[PDB]
Amino acid sequence: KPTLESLSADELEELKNEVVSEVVDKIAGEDGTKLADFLEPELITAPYDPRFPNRNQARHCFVRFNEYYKCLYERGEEHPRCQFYQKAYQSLCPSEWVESWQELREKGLWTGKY
Amino acid sequence: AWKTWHWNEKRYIAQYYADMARREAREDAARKSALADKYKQLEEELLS
Amino acid sequence: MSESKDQLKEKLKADPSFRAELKDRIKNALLSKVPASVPISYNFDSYMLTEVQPGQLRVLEVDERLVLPTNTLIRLLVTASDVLHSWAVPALGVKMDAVPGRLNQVWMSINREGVFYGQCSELCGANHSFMPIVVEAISPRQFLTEYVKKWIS
Amino acid sequence: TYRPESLSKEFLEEQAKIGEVAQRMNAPPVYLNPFTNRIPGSILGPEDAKPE
Amino acid sequence: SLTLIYSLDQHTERPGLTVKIIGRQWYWSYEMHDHLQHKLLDPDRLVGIAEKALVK
Amino acid sequence: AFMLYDFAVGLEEEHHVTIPPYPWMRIRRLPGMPWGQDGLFEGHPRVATTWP
Amino acid sequence: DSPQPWQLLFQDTATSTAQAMIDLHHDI
Ligand SMILES: [Mg+2]
Repeated sequence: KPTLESLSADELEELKNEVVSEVVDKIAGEDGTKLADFLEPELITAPYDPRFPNRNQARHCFVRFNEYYKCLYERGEEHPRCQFYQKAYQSLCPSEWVESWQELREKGLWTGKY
Repeated sequence: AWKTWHWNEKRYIAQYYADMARREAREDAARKSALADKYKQLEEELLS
Repeated sequence: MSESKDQLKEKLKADPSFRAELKDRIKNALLSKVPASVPISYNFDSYMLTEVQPGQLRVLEVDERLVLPTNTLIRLLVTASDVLHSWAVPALGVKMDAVPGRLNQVWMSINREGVFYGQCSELCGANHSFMPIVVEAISPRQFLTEYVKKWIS
Repeated sequence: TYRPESLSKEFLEEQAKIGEVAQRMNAPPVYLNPFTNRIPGSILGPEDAKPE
Repeated sequence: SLTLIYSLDQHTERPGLTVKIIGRQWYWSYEMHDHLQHKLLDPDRLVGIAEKALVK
Repeated sequence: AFMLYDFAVGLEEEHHVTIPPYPWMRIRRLPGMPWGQDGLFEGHPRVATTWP
Repeated sequence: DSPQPWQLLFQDTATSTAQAMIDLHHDI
């Protein structure tokens, strides 16, 4: 039997994973339906951009909407920064403004490079 | 006289918000007490 | 096999650094049981009540209120679609015009719960009198545990 | 040509029974204008008061 | 009065909600699109509870 | 001298650059113009009326 | 929160900013 004085690093890591999982499935659940008393909800909105200081915040909306598609073009589709930009413009822009902007993108009337 | 009336009204508002903070400190202590009770139950849940 | 599991528990007993590392692994595994982020989203309209009951105010009462938590920094983005309007709540000290094409931001934080009334304060047509505003303020724990569960799809 | 129904005496009596109380759809009702009617800061509304 | 004017911007905290208010003829429209995330409240006590559950 | 040169190099050059119908191009908040359909002094409209 | 019959001054407040505005008005 391979003891702790003879086990390698990967087998010890798997044994650590088994040891942790076999007890935290009893503590928290396999899905996590038991932590509802020990969970603190928090709401995430668009952060303050220092580049946009005025009370009119239409340019912040536009620049975030454009940074989303720039991120989508450059750094893939599932990069975390692109999701950050998407949630950032969704948090700021009215839905009518956004749907007008995709119909302008679909008609070909978007002046962005990408 | 006008500023005296204003200061009286501001005194009542300050006492109102102090009483509201006194009340609001009471539920959040009992919430953490119930959380500690559930922690003491989960403690013996994993020791029995 | 099984004694090596017991030997891992003995190394948990002996080495404090391995104990801290496996505690960190426990913390990593417990964060995996935490539910992921869900979006909260709504889009409703607020219309003046034509007929009111006792306990409701004529002209000022709506059918759908805006529900806001207390002791929270809230950004209000105000805009319009056709003409100029003004979103005025005199109890909360906010009165800013709704301009088509502009996105005017308001930072607001409410001290106490309650029901606050308002009207529109920019002339906008024949029915300028009949666009009232009602804001309902509740506690943040109620807001984050009960109200936002109405908008999870 | 139109006298509104919230100025009739039955509406006025039923409103005077309620007072300056606003209902809420997510919370218990609340006293309106707590400073000029001198409600204390421990009391938020009538139903949450529960008089001793 | 100048001091009250310059205090109208209160962005020195983490913002917690955004509400888009749209004025139409003749009614108001309210919008929101934020994200709700959950965090384990004081996890280190649970970390120690799991530690003393595994040590014996 | 340059203006008399310009009077003889006038409406002889041509432009075939059609412009896509952007929302800021060819505003028609009301139908047409008080004189007709196209703009005044506008021999050849340049904004795409097909769009494609 | 709501206006009252025969009212002279402002309505009651729920933000510190509105209170500060009323304080400035009374100072003037
Ligand atoms: Mg105006």
